[PDB]
Amino acid sequence: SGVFELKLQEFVNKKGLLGNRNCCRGPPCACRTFFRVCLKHYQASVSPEPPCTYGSAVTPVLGVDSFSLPNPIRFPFGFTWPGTFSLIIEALHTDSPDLATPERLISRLATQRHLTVGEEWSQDLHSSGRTDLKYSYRFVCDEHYYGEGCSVFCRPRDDAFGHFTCGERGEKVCNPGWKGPYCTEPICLPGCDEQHGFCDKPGECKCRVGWQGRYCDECIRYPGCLHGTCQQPWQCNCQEGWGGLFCNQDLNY
Repeated sequence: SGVFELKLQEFVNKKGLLGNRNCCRGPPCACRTFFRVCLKHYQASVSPEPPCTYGSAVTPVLGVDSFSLPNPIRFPFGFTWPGTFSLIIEALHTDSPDLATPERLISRLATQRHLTVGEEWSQDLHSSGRTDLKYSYRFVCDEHYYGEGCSVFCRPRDDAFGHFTCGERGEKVCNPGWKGPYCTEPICLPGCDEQHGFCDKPGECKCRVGWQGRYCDECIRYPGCLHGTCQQPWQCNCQEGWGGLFCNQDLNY
């Protein structure tokens, strides 16, 4: 379906000579900083607690104190992107390579967000209290997947089952000459009769029983009909100065 990409930029641990005693387990010291990210469904009040539904992630130590980065984090998303989600990202200090979050920690970000799909990166800055996180995120459809939720699968196909290319939002764009929901129906020749005509291929206009002509709107007279015309098929109605079934009977000489 799609992938939620989140890349991390500038974090700026606002720590003066004041003590951030999470660091220095055993005086200003280096705070080995790694992150934990949780994607959850939309919540009216975002809870940091981790039954994270859209999924979690724990990163290695990305840096000491305050730092910046040049890459992104990939969250595989295997169904329709809701567009609305709750993002929770925590910055944490540890002393070991361990990882996996008490307080050790540094700070917490928790917010509700609306994200439209597409390749355009959404920029944001969480600057508050004692921390300054800069970050970009987006949602990119997997290939052959389109639509506002990356839920529309499409592959260009010209064969027995169907004839179409893939549209912008993933809709089936029928190739010239074809129509219908699955682009399986051939377009009849412009002018072809609806009732007395059918089409097995995207150019012709085939006539049914009792009808003839280019557009199949011309009936067939009774076999042997000379001077006369049909209204409905197999009719032979004599015109001026003729009679009989064949209309060959002349009333002149």
